[PDB]
Amino acid sequence: QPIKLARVTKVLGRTGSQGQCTQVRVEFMDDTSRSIIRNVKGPVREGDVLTLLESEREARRL
Amino acid sequence: GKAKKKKWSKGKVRDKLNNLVLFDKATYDKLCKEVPNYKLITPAVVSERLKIRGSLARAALQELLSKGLIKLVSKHRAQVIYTRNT
Amino acid sequence: IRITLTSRNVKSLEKVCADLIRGAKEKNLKVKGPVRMPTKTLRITTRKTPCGEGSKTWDRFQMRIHKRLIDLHSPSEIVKQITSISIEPGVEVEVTI
Amino acid sequence: GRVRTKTVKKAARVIIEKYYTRLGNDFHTNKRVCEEIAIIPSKKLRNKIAGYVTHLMKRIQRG
Amino acid sequence: PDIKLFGKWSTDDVQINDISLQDYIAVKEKYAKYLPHSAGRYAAKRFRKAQCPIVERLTNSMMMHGRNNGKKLMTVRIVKHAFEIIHLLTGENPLQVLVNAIINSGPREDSTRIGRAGTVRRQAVDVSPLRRVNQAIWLLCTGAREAAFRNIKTIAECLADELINAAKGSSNSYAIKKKDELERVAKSNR
Amino acid sequence: VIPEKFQHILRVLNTNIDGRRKIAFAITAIKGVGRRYAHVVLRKADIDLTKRAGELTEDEVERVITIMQNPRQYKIPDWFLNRQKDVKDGKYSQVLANGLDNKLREDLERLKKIRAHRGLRHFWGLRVRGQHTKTTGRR
Amino acid sequence: QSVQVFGRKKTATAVAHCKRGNGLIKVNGRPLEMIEPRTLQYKLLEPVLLLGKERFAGVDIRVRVKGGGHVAQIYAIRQSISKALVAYYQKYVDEASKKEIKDILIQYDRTLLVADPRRCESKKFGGPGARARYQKSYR
Amino acid sequence: PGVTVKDVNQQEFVRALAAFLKKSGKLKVPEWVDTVKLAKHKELAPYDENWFYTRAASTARHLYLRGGAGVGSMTKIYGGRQRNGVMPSHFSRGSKSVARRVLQALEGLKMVEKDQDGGRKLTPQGQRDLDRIAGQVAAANKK
Amino acid sequence: AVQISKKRKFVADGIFKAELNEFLTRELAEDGYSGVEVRVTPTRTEIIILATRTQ
RNA sequence: GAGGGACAAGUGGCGUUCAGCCACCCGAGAUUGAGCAAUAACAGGUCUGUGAUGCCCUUAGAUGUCCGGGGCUGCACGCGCGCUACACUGACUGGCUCAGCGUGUGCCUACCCUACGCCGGCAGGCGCGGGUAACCCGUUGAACCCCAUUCGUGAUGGGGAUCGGGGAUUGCAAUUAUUCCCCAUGAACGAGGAAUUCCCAGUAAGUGCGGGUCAUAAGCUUGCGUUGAUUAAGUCCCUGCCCU
Ligand SMILES: [Mg+2]
Ligand SMILES: [Mg+2]
Ligand SMILES: [Mg+2]
Ligand SMILES: [Mg+2]
Ligand SMILES: [Mg+2]
Ligand SMILES: [Mg+2]
Ligand SMILES: [Mg+2]
Ligand SMILES: [Mg+2]
Ligand SMILES: [Mg+2]
Ligand SMILES: [Mg+2]
Ligand SMILES: [Mg+2]
Repeated sequence: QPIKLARVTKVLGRTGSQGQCTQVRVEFMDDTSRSIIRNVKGPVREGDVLTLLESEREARRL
Repeated sequence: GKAKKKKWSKGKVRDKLNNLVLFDKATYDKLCKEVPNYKLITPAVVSERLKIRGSLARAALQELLSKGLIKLVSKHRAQVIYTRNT
Repeated sequence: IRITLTSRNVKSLEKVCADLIRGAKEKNLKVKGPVRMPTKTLRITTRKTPCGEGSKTWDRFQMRIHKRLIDLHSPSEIVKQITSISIEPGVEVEVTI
Repeated sequence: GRVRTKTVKKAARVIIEKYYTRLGNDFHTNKRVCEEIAIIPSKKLRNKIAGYVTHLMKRIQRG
Repeated sequence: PDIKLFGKWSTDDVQINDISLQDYIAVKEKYAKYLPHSAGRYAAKRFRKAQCPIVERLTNSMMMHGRNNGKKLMTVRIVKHAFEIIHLLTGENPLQVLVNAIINSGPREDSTRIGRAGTVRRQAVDVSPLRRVNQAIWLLCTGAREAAFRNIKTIAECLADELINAAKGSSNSYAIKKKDELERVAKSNR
Repeated sequence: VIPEKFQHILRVLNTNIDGRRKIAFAITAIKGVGRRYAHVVLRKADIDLTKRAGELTEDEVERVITIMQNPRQYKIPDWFLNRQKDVKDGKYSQVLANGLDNKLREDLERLKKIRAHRGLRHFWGLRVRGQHTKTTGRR
Repeated sequence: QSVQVFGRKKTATAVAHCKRGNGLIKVNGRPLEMIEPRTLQYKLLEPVLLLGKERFAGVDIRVRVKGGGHVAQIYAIRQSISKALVAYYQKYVDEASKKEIKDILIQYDRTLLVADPRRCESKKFGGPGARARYQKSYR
Repeated sequence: PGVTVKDVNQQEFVRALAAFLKKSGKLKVPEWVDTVKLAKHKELAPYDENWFYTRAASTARHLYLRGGAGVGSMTKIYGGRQRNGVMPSHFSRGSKSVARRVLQALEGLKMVEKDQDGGRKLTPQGQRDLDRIAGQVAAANKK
Repeated sequence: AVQISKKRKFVADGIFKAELNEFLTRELAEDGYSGVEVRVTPTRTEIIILATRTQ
């Protein structure tokens, strides 16, 4: 059960019934340059380092 | 008449707990004997931990300050800051 | 000896002030400044309606009373000489010796 | 914020159509040129027309 | 030419031991200042709130609930007492344990709703580090307030106890209690 | 430094029970003694205010009760007292715990004998100075 | 050789007359050490605790304030001192040192030389404040 | 050197000024203030027994500050907040009897001079007294 | 001899203007009524009625 | 008083040549708050605004106007806007220290604003003075805040509702309404269930002052100041509206 870290490359847009999360394709620092898309609620910019708790996730909403 | 309220929250800390108005003999003796063992001489810790009121706690702290055992660091309105040297 | 120009409209105030200074420069009198008094304002708040329907919506009427003072020390003959001036009715003239 | 009125853009297009050699890239000169060549009562409208004239100059001189 | 300091402090060698909270805590030399009561005009821009010092943020979140709504002199006085209480409790510098409390006093991911207009599931998604700092300061000041509610202990005393029990992994503070309350739901809806 | 004095609970005027927090705030527990009158009686009795209620001489307690039962011998002019001129005697005096309820019952009894509307609204479950009773005064 | 620089807080104005001398800060006849809040006896000392002591010993400044609030007067004194040093280093000392000390003051804080365009808004005729409204009533 | 009451901290100044007024006995207190007098419009009486000397010292400081005040002027100088219970508060003034009392007492002890266009102002004797008391308070602070 | 404030004399003069103007548009509704102009002069108080039909 | 000054201008990216967004700097300001506000509807409210008015009733034992009382306040109850608290970030006492709008007289029909001295504890009285006003109240010495003491988790000294006695002031008249001051009696109230109101920066909230009716007179309202947050700067899920 690893705990990974991830800094933001690009920000796609805000998502939700309220528009409260944000689909963020973040990037992987501890591994090679792989690409997953995460939901990060709250304010976020390009370059925000973020603690991940599971790396086998999924882009949630279309 | 009748009593009406929209909440039910009973069971507080201790049942209208008594507290020492004036210092006793053995209690104040225990205060003076184990008070150098503490690190922060604050009136709230001295009051709640050792079954003292705030008035008698501040009175004993000023008495020991006049004795000169505990050095005052920065006294203020509600945060009395006392510390034992070494 | 001072003269107070108490005015309702600031444009006619400045016009009669420019006319008075233009008529007072050529004479051998030490003309003092037209001292700018602070503008008086009588604010009145009104219900907007005879019967109380709707939101608490209030009229806010104002005025802007302006006032200027000049100091022209002179004898009363020179004061009565300066006094005869045709003026716009938005300005009132008072003298004080 | 700069989603200015059709009459503002129309006045700026009339200025850039009639007088082109009188204008440049400096706002502080183009404003005085527009006040020599036109009559605008409102100073905010002066600044807005002259700013869009400078934007039209930066667009035309580039492409 | 002297070094910047709160009281009789130094404000040096106080470092964030990890990443994901860097450049949002203003502990460093480029954002040091004497008092928290500064020219706080940090609400116009969206992201200028991050340049605020966290001691000023703790004062601003401490002043709450109507009867204590305002009074920056009072809450800067409370934090000034609280740093001194933390220092007299076994050294262990108050700015350093405040940074440690912001690191380990709350969320890492939180539960919220997604679309589809269906079952209310409250799925746990990741939370921004800015909002982590915000909710950490909120949990710390709320725990200090309702721990010092109706006792002889002061606001500075219970705030110092809250910061010490939040920096040390002892799970005796309200910030760690609501931290657990969030990550149990996060493990449930993971 | 007053280690221990054997005094916790006193008996004043057959009904009142003195407290233990302060002397000036345990005389407050007597019905008929409020906020300022206790400090006035303390300043007339010349007792140190830092001392408790259970640290005080019984002769000085008798002196305090003497000042209670007759304040007008020494000082404390007529305005500070509770029972002012309308007595049917004109007696400027301070009420007792047993005496105050008796004087109130005499007030209400003569209001019932006059059948004044103030006494009538007190005889009913109403308010004398409660000018609005739509929402105010329920149950 | 005397420069008068002014204030400009929200409703607080500090006239600071600065002149070459031996070291003085006069706040309405009351010196630097007597700051009216005890908590803010580090924020007004920032031209002293950060810039130096020979600058203080070189320039005498007297400050008279007709402000409106306590915090407003403290920041008015702070801004008046931090602008009075800049204006005296315009009028008498060279720009090669003026620009350096001004860059030090600006990189510490913008409000040491830039005034704050913040005034309170007008109370609206519908609500109790400037943005808020009163409570509605539905069913 | 140069010592002024503006230069000296006040809560060290007035706390010794009450004692140096008790040393000289510069107080008159006829009957009602011998008995009891409360605050402005308040509940309780002031605690520490030298409060008349404290009022006289604050009167002396304020007449050093503003020359020309009087009874109602110093009453509004003191002032206060009047909590009315359920009904919200306002600004209540002080009392006039203590104001005229302290003014008459310090005039009889030669510390208040009447202004022919105004009211109280400083005497040179009271000026020397307050300046030397500020000097010895500042000396006790720097010692 | 008698005097009032500047804050009240102007509103009294304005009430005089409205009183005279609206009473003349009451009673002079026959001819064409446009408005009035009043010049404040301490020698002769001049009131000028601007009318469409001056007959 | 006039004029200047800010226009998204300058740079880089995002965008079709675009229209325009984002970060920085110079700058006081990268834009504050109000007024006015269309075409056209509601069969919204006002005849209790009038010497604005159509129709119906009355006009002498009046549905006209006065005079003397009572009444709108009246209570087993439910609802709304608000104020005070449920305390120790606090209550009490003393000291210290800062404002901004604006109001005020012999009125185009009845009238103030208040300094100074003395008396009284206070509410107040007496004599005298200034102001038709940047002049006099007034360098509006405000509250909050700051410093020191007391209180010490107790429905306690928080809360002051109810209630008795007395003393002052307006008014011709205050008791089943004035108002203010002193003493005393000292309740519920332990942070409020279902639901619901307002709010994006000098903003909410704490806190005092000024005008309106006023003689007595604010817990309402309109404006002004002091301290001054948290968190968004996004969306069509709830609600309402608009367009196609
Ligand atoms: Mg209505
Ligand atoms: Mg009553
Ligand atoms: Mg009803
Ligand atoms: Mg329309
Ligand atoms: Mg007719
Ligand atoms: Mg009828
Ligand atoms: Mg209500
Ligand atoms: Mg009248
Ligand atoms: Mg009764
Ligand atoms: Mg009310
Ligand atoms: Mg709604």
